[PDB]
This record gives sequence, C-alpha cells and structure tokens, in this order.
Amino acid sequence: GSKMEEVD
Amino acid sequence: GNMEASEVMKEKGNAAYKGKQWNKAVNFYTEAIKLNGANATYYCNRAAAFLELCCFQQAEQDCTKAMLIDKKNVKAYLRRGTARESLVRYKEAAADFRHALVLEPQNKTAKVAEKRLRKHI
Repeated sequence: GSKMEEVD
Repeated sequence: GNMEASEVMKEKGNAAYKGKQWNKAVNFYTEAIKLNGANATYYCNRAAAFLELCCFQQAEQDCTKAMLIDKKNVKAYLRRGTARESLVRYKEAAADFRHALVLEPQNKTAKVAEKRLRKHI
C-alpha cells in the first residue's frame, strides 16, 4: 500500500 | 555523475522530510530534479514536502509533472487529490482519488477520501 505520508 | 548525485540528493531530501525539515527537503529535491529531471518520484516527493508547507499550487504542479513522467504513480494522484481538497476543489479531488483506486484498488487513503468527499460532491 502507497502510504501518502511516506516519501520514496 | 549527476545521475548518481541526483539519487543522493533525493535520499537527503527523504531524511530532511522524515525529520520534518520541510524546506530543506524541498531544496534537496529541487537539486535532485535539477540533476535528473526525468524522475517522477523526485517530483512526487517534492509535492509531499510542499503539502506540509501548505504550498498547494506548487504541490499540484509537481504531482502533475510526476504524472507526465509516469502515469502510474499512485502517490501523485493521492497528493494532487489532497491539494485540491485543501483548495476546496472537491470535484477535481475526487477524480484524482478515483484514479488512484484504478491504479491501486486497495488504497486506504483514497477510500477514506472518497467517503469524506461524498458529502461535498
């Protein structure tokens, strides 16, 4: 799941 | 080379972001992008730093560039969606939160957002 609060 | 430096700058941005150094993050990501302008994640990450600063237009433009580079970037839709909902543009937000779910059916953030947006659209 793409967690929007985390940068990649 | 600059390609390698770009990833280093991205990683420094990610550390700045994780420590809540939002401007530092923006500045690392700006440099990342100046060195390598063809990476959707560099733009998407910078959007995230802009969201935290309430720089919603700049976040949007960045999510919009991230999608030009890579249409399938889930976080670009989630983040542009958030900036739009913040700018009370609920119809446009829903489109983006809906498209994120097209790309990532299980995405919890888009589903929470759709439910909240329902009572404004």
